Amino acid sequence: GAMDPRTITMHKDSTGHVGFIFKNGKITSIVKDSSAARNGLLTEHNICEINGQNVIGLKDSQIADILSTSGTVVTITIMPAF
Ligand SMILES: [Cl-]
Repeated sequence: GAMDPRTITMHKDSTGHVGFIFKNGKITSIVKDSSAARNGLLTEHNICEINGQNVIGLKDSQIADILSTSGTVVTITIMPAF
């Protein structure tokens, strides 16, 4: 149902970005026309896995560094959170 996970595969743009903001593991904004926008990354969902790597229990700075250092393809598993 509503709590099935979603896998969102994005491609960094020419500036190195997939197009989102997050805080405390939770997506908070999507950049217009970005890969995040076009592949359905959602706010009010938490980041669980990036490129197959479990990121549950990691700090935002750790998530950030995984995102920045990734190759162009960035795949995120997201779940609703409360
Ligand atoms: Cl449901």
